[PDB]
Amino acid sequence: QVLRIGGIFETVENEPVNVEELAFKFAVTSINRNRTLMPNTTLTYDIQRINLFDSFEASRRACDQLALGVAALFGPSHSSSVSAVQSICNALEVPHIQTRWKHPSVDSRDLFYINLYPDYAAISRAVLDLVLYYNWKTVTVVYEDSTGLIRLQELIKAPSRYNIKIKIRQLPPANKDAKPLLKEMKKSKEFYVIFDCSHETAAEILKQILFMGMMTEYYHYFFTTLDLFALDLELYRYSGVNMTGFRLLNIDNPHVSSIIEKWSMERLQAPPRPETGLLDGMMTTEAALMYDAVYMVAIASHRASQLTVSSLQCHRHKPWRLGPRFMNLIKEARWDGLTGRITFNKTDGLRKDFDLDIISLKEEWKKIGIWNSNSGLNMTDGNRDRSNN
Amino acid sequence: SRRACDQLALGVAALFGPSHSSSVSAVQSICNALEVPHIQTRWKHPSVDSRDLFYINLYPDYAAISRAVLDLVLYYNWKTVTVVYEDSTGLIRLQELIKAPSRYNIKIKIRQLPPA
Repeated sequence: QVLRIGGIFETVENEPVNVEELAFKFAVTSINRNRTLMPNTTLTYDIQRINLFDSFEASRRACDQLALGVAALFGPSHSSSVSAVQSICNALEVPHIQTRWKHPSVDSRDLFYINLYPDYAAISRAVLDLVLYYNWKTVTVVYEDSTGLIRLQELIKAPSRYNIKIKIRQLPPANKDAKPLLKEMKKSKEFYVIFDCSHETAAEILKQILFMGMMTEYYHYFFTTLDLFALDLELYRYSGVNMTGFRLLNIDNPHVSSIIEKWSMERLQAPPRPETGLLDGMMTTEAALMYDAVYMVAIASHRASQLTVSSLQCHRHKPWRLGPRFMNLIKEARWDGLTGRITFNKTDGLRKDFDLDIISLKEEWKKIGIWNSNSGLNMTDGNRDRSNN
Repeated sequence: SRRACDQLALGVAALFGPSHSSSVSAVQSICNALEVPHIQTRWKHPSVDSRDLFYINLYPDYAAISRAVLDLVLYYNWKTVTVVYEDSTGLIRLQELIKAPSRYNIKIKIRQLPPA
């Protein structure tokens, strides 16, 4: 028997396509090569490409795919379509796997909505722990979007129980708006700043800061971004600069290194792709957790029986029998992937027990400490604490 | 959406409601599928990535009331103030209230309510 798995992606088509489709193809091919997962089952898929927006078209493609029928669905990548997608999936008791953060459903938790990505509020506890460790009572935090404040809730309520004073700054959309705010950073002397922003902007934010020349050893810089390796690495200052951040992509265990360098050999064998400043060839978080979700599906299917195709309508409301069984089998699934060990709590399809490795630049790197949701900020290294003649 | 289909088959000039914005997304999906105006009763989260011209909300803007409250608080000139808000959903109306001490020096305190 073979397995049918469905993926719909809404991305711009005036430019070369998204890369996590490539990652999904590599992962499914990889499991098709290895027979240690299922020697009698080979995973198959039909891939459908659509221009972004027009959620009616997303629903139409969902109807097209439901005409055939699969065990799980990937995408859409925008909040508008996923509302109707989850509505119809819940009506059809079809579990839905998604690979990016969306606004959480606090009205009623969908039991068929399963996401693999570390939570904002967990990151908020993490930044609390790191800032308390560095024992700083004056910090200035700036974001560019309404969602960003949700990643910083506990800091916002931090003065309610601490002596901390907070300076909240906002970035208007477009990258030409930071030029003023940096000048007001000149006017009021500050050294302790947090940029809560997507990794898309951090590259040219660093470029602008180095152009103006504010990064020195006077300043302490920290980003909410979860990967510093992917970011542009021009930081080899002999002027002294303090750079700190998180890391989630495991780089030890030479099997993991082998997997990533297979992907790092595959990207380049295809012609060059023009970028914004991000280095092409080192793994991105979303596609990495896509790679992990593929193996979620694989291990889930390793318990299930042979697939049974069904024909239904997207305007009908008759549930399909193996849906509850598959969502249960997903529910008690636990694995070890690139982001670390993944498991799910018994009240939501939200991800838990995230790994957050603190990394700082000093080789112009070094283990400092880790955080987990099952404990606090675990100080692993006491540091060797060099002093020079 | 089945109710929307029923009314569409029957045939009217516009639709009123529903009260909750959860079903409003589906209702607007069908209405602009064939581009018919729909009238909303109260606040709905704006489409902040794509544009709709069919958005009739007769609810006062968050920006208007926020500027009104900033005007009042600056007019009565208290330099030491606290604000209490229901949740993170609460803070969206008074975003700029915590931003105001950039241009000024109000000592603002921030506290969060429980669901109880």
